[PDB]
Amino acid sequence: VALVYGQMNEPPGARARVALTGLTVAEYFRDQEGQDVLLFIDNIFRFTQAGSEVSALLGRIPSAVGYQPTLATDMGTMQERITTTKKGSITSVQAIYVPADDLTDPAPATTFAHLDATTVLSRAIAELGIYPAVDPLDSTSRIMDPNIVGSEHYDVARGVQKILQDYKSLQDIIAILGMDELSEEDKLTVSRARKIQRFLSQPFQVAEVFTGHLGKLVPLKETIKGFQQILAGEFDHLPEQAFYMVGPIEEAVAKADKLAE
Amino acid sequence: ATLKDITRRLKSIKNIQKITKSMKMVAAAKYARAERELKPARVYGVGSLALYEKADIKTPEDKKKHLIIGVSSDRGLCGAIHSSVAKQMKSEAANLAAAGKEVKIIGVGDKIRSILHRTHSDQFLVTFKEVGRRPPTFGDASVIALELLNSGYEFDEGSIIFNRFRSVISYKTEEKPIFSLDTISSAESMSIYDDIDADVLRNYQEYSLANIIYYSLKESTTSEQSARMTAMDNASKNASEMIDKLTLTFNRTRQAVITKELIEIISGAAAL
Amino acid sequence: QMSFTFASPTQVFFNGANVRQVDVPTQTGAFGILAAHVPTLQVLRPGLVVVHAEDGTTSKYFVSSGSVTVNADSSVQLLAEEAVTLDMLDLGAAKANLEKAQSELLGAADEATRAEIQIRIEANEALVKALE
Repeated sequence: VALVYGQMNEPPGARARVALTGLTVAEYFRDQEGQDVLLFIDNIFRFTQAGSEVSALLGRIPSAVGYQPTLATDMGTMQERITTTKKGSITSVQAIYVPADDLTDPAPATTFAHLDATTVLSRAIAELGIYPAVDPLDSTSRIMDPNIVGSEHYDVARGVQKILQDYKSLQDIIAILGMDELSEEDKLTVSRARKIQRFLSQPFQVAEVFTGHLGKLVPLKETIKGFQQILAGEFDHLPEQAFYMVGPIEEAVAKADKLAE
Repeated sequence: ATLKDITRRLKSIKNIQKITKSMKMVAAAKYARAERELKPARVYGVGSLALYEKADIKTPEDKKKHLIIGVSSDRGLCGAIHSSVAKQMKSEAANLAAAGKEVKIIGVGDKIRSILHRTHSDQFLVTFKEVGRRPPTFGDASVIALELLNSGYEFDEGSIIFNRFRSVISYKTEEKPIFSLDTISSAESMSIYDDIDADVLRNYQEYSLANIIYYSLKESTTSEQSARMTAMDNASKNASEMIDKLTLTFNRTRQAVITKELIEIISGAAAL
Repeated sequence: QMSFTFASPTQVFFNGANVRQVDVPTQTGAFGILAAHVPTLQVLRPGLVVVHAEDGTTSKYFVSSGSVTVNADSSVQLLAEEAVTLDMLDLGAAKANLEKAQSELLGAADEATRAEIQIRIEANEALVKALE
């Protein structure tokens, strides 16, 4: 990684250029190696705020809710330099701050006009033990479409998201205890989706240096095969603990074998 | 609207939503208690109804003294329970208006007399209070039987309109025949049976009153807690939806206030 | 044959079960019952249910009040009021209570009051006769 730190103690002229500087380094990687590059911008709201304060200092009449007139244009320049080309594939992952927990604010309005995935991180499923709690039910990716990623991938993804939504509803009902285990289908989908929520964890290689849980890379085909074989009822006879912090599905089989002692 | 108005409104409905979830969980706990209490009292009552079904004595006609026993809740906030009970009660009252005369009635709870201050405000004879706070027992049903019998009144026919429990979502409002005087009993089927002397059978009849009133009270309290849990679930959902709508209009009002104040300051500094 | 559905506002016993002999232990006079029996409707006493379910079981326990009803097809509804077991009772409370009932019966003046203290003392004395 190459780091470009534009600190807060700098004026906003020197903070509305940090995205431009890191994007220029990544555009070197795109246009002279033809590489698969990642621009990680830790904050799009501070970029918009820095551009707002530049256009406030330059005497321009400000826009709506407090921002600059040039908001969509500046986000257009940067967020359209980070697009793919014929040679390389720069890709931004960007940490985004919404003000007042509002979505209709103009900085998230332009940001979500350029966004594609919006993966949620949270503490609820982290206090469920899964690290880190990337919420999928609140993460609406645009590429999730069987015309783009394939019919098997989209079928598995719809099955997983539907079975966790149904688990959230039946978790509410089993928490209030109305039918107490509502049916065999209720207990079946609770067992399946509890296994899936334990399986969404993955041991990370950056956490290998202080935790002995070795970090695995899991390719796309193995994720498809694993969630397809879990949703198909093939591994119903395994405990739910055999999926927590395991990389592929066959190592979850071996973990179920090594737990049976 | 203004900004402080929508802030007040959102505070009010967030509190109503939290309190309605609290009522939902209280109704769920009392529902679980009433459901686990419902198992012995169901068999007791269906045994009494089974002995009155095998001894299927009919009702003698062309007499007066009828009795409707309204058994429901005292404290509402539980859906369309008391509406259905009052509907069935006044339908039986209009059916017992023709060819019956003494439709003097008894009822429990504040809500039954509160839904009967207008149409039959003369005919309600006794009313009860503090039902549905504690779970219903047998000694309070004994108090109902003593206030029906020792407070002297004689009746030959009528109905005990009880809230019938069926499921977590549904319920039922329907009657049971209350066979009342010994002559209704000792007509033919007791002459087939044995040891049917007047005192034994009338003490049996008073105990049958206490029996069906116990069954009615526990059935009505279980239906009360089920429908109250359903009503507070739906009210929490409607309050959460209106919190979402009012938060959206609060945010757009906030942005309009910021843009208005900004345009005033910029217009001042430009016209300077 | 007979279905001895015993119940009480606390719990239910044998509801829908083939029982061979029930000593139905009442106010008019404690009498047994078997499968084929005349149909009857009687109230109860502070008295003593002895159930025998097909195998020589002798399970006796105590009943405050209630009602027995049998039909032609023998469906024995014994709907008691407070049905306690011999694993549930004590002795000295009943002894002191019958002494209190004796004293209050020597102090009673009204007919309803004397009737209440007589049913109290006869519940206590049939209770202690069940106890010992």
